[PDB]
Formats: sequence, C-alpha cells, structure tokens
Amino acid sequence: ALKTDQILDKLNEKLAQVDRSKRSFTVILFVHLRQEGKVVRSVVLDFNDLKISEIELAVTSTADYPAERIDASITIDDNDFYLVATKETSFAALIEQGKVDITGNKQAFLTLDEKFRNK
Ligand SMILES: CCCCCCCCCCCCCCCC(=O)O
Repeated sequence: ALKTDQILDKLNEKLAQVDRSKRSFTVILFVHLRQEGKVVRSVVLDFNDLKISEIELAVTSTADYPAERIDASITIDDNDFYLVATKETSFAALIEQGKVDITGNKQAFLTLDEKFRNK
C-alpha cells in the first residue's frame, strides 16, 4: 500500500494519450520507492513502450531490462514520487534537497521534469 498507488491511474491515462507516431523520448528508468528508509516497491518507467510496470523488489536489472538497457535509476521516497507525479515538486528540486539517489544518466530525470510539465 503506497501513496504512489493513488496516482498510477492518472499516469496511465497520460501515457495512453501520448502520440505513438513520432517517438523521441524513449528512456528506461528504474524507480526504487522507499518507506521508512527501506525500498518497498520497484517499478520501471518505460518510455519506449509507454508503460509503468512493477518489477522484482530492489532489483538492479531484469530479463526485459538488462544493465546495458537501463538509462538511469532513482531511489526515492514513496511520498516524494507522489509529489513529483502530482506536480507539487520536481526531480530537480528533490536533487537540490538531497532527497534522492540517482545513478546512470541524471539528465534523463531532468528531461522527464521538462516533458511531464505540460502532460
Ligand atoms: C513523474 C512520473 C511520470 C511518469 C510518466 C507518465 C506520464 C506521461 C508523460 C509522458 C511524457 C513523455 C512524452 C514522450 C513523447 C516523445 O516520445 O516525444
């Protein structure tokens, strides 16, 4: 039971609205969601297939997403992910505040900030 569960439907709605004909932002981002300091759920934001999917807890890579495929990963509090997803804060703001850990290409999350703004 994550706070993030409350916004997944709306995110899926936005994904469904994305134009399929001209794809340009196609990163794979791993998201490790924390509660009380521990990772309790992991999901992939797959901008190639335009889907969010739950993956094995805290895993580094999977059959579908081997290491060489993953563009970036973030470890982030459940509530903070919810705040970004509801446009109340941004990944850049969380980085400024030292609230998240990012590996791989950090600019993928900053570009996601920009692309999510008007969606
Ligand atoms: C902050 C979490 C957001 C999770 C992503 C779900 C919201 C959908 C936003 C779609 C933005 C990506 C648009 C890509 C279009 C393109 O390929 O040019």
